[PDB]
Amino acid sequence: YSPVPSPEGTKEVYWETKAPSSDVLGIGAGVSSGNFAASSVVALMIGGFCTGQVIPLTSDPNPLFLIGSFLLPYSWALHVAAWIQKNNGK
Amino acid sequence: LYKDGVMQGKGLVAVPFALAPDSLPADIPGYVGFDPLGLSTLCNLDFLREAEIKHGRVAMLAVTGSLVQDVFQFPGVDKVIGNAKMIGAHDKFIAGAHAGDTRSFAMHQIIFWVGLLEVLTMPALFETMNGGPRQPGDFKFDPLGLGKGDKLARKQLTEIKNGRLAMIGVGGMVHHYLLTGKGPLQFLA
Amino acid sequence: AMSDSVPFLKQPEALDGSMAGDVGFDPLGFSSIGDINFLREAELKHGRIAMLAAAGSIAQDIFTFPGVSKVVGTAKMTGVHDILVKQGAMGQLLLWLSFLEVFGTIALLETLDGKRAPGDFKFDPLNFSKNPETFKRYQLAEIKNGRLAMMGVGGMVHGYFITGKGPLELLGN
Ligand code: CLA
Ligand code: CLA
Ligand code: CLA
Ligand SMILES: CC1=C(C#C/C(C)=C/C=C/C(C)=C/C=C/C=C(C)/C=C/C=C(\C)C#CC2=C(C)C[C@@H](O)CC2(C)C)C(C)(C)C[C@H](O)C1
Ligand SMILES: CC1=C(C#C/C(C)=C/C=C/C(C)=C/C=C/C=C(C)/C=C/C=C(\C)C#CC2=C(C)C[C@@H](O)CC2(C)C)C(C)(C)C[C@H](O)C1
Ligand SMILES: CC1=C(C#C/C(C)=C/C=C\C(C)=C\C=C/C=C(C)/C=C/C=C(\C)C#CC2=C(C)C[C@@H](O)CC2(C)C)C(C)(C)C[C@H](O)C1
Ligand SMILES: CC1=C(C#C/C(C)=C/C=C/C(C)=C/C=C/C=C(C)/C=C/C=C(C)/C=C/C2=C(C)CCCC2(C)C)C(C)(C)C[C@H](O)C1
Repeated sequence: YSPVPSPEGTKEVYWETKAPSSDVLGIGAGVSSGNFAASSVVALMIGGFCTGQVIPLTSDPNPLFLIGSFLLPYSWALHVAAWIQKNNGK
Repeated sequence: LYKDGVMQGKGLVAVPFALAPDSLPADIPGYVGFDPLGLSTLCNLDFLREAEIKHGRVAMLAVTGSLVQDVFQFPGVDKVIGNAKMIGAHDKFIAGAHAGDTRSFAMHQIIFWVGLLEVLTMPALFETMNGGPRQPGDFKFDPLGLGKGDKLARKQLTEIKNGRLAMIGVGGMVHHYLLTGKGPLQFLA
Repeated sequence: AMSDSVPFLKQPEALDGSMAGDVGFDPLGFSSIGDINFLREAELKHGRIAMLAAAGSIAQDIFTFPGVSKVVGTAKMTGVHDILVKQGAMGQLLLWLSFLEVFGTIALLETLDGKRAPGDFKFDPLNFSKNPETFKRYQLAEIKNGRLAMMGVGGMVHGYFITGKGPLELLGN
């Protein structure tokens, strides 16, 4: 009815090809697939190590390992972005 | 290549009953014909060549350190390590780093700096595996400018060969340690 | 087109060479993620704060202000921070720097629209940028000394962590 507003810079990212366009990665649209895959492997290793350091959780956990544990769910989005950039010719 | 068709390259067959894959090309420095198990079909060729070169260069530094540490020890290493060498030394360094000794942190420093160099040189691998202008092993590292012309070609051959030779040597120098102890020159004599 | 600093690597796309100290050094590709103006404003802020921190570490080895020696005792470098958090110096400085950084937030918002150069606060009271070549030379010197002071502050503080002495107390023996 009335025009539905969107934030400035909103583009059409609907895709039916093998992979989405790189624009779905937002600020990471210019990162190569190799960099994404390497960062995903490194993020998995660091997140798993930090998590395994904090699995017997105490009342005084190390803040650094707590911060580093969040890289383990980050690595999933990283390998998805790696697949996207690899199938986008990047 | 250096003596192409004689020392390396076209025509040469290393194992006559197990031919190398036809996917394995003939313009890589060090191609003699030797891939009897067809292992070049299971990985990217750029990754394989650069892995061979890196394994070889690390082995070259390892043999020239394995002999020299038998010959020459730096001042004050005796206070930290003592009479140990090769596979022991690494361990006890970490053991000293596990003990609390704030002066035995050599392997942690080298793992830090070598890991930083590897992390920063990963995009060279990524651009080489995408058919970029960089060939495997080429970091453009020639400070003295000695291989600046055709002299490079010969050197490339010798590099890979010495790398392969070094790759064997360390293994002997390690497993010969693990049975007896001692070291390369203590085991020769 | 390969990068000049790292010759075996492709030149970064977001690095033109127009900025002071641009040698094309970005192996990890950080300039592709962030806006380059935001990154340069961050680099200049880190470098200027580190320049002041390096000069401060050297000066607080050299001499102390009147009365500070009773408040802090013999607890030089980062050891005073906690002590002066119990006192009111750190809170006062945090308040005034937070004021200045609110206005710096407005300046960064104007930088991100392409209407302000990164790190440009137009603060030249004693006129030194009187010539457009001295301006480029001073820009290169500012960015180089900022990076050098970043690593120097890192060295001074971590050496203080190991020894407890200070930047110039360490060189004293
Ligand atoms: C695979 C490589 C390697 C490894 C893992 C080690 C490991 C070790 N060495 Mg050893 N060493 C090496 C190579 C190596 N070395 C080489 C090549 C030499 C010279 C021929 C030496 C000479 C040497 C001495 C004299 C001593 C050790 C010692 C030690 C031990 C303590 C760490 C230390 O201070 O090292 C010190 C190592 C060095 C000073 C050598 C580094 C020289 C580098 C490799 C030059 C690289 C130049 C090249 C252009 C850089 C390219 C980088 C990039 C572009 C690829 C440790 C077990 C000490 C020890 O405990 O004795 C038992 C000791 O006293 N080493
Ligand atoms: C990152 C910067 C930084 C930080 C966090 C600190 C923090 C601290 N300093 Mg220190 N200091 C600094 C830089 C810094 N200083 C510089 C640059 C110098 C001079 C070379 C000094 C000289 C100094 C002395 C002599 C003493 C301290 C002391 C202290 C402590 C108590 C606060 C105080 O009285 O400061 C006093 C500091 C000053 C009055 C220096 C102010 C100089 C500023 C930076 C000039 C900026 C002008 C600039 C052009 C304006 C731009 C505005 C805008 C455009 C950005 C505190 C931990 C005291 C202490 O506890 O010692 C153990 C003390 O006695 N400082
Ligand atoms: C290496 C030092 C250095 C240099 C060369 C520059 C250079 C520049 N700055 Mg800059 N700046 C610096 C440090 C520096 N800055 C620091 C630390 C801060 C934080 C306070 C700032 C904050 C700042 C702002 C906010 C602005 C600039 C601007 C400028 C540009 C205008 C020209 C000008 O005034 O510079 C000439 C500068 C010099 C000749 C440097 C003087 C060096 C002094 C005299 C020595 C300091 C001695 C120290 C205090 C005593 C140490 C004590 C000891 C015991 C340790 C120019 C590119 C402006 C700009 O880009 O737009 C026009 C601008 O808006 N700068
Ligand atoms: C660009 C390039 C990268 C590169 C990189 C490099 C590695 C970037 C890393 C940089 C580091 C060095 C940044 C340093 C900031 C220093 C300041 C902020 C600390 C100031 C001290 C504070 C204010 C203080 C204190 C003060 C108070 C509290 C107490 C006082 O008693 C003492 C004192 C006065 C000192 C890499 C290699 C990753 C690759 C990538 O592809 C691109
Ligand atoms: C622009 C503005 C101007 C203003 C201005 C400001 C005041 C300009 C001043 C900028 C000053 C603060 C420059 C500070 C540089 C610090 C250097 C790079 C570092 C040394 C660290 C390294 C070497 C080290 C360390 C080392 C290791 C780690 C540990 C130690 O054991 C030893 C050691 C110490 C050797 C003014 C007002 C004049 C007018 C102008 O119109 C506008
Ligand atoms: C004969 C022949 C041929 C051939 C050939 C072949 C097949 C060659 C075979 C070579 C072999 C079998 C090498 C084996 C291992 C060598 C290694 C791992 C090297 C270094 C190990 C290290 C440093 C270690 C370590 C360690 C460290 C540091 C840390 C410690 O905490 C643990 C540990 C002890 C593990 C050809 C091709 C010419 C054909 C011909 O017709 C017949
Ligand atoms: C105030 C306060 C505190 C504090 C604090 C402070 C002031 C902390 C400051 C920390 C800073 C400024 C750290 C900087 C670290 C820099 C590093 C590791 C650089 C590495 C460079 C590398 C590896 C390589 C460089 C390089 C080399 C050689 C080869 C490659 C190229 C290049 C990049 C040039 C606490 C936390 C203690 C608490 C206290 O209660 C209050």
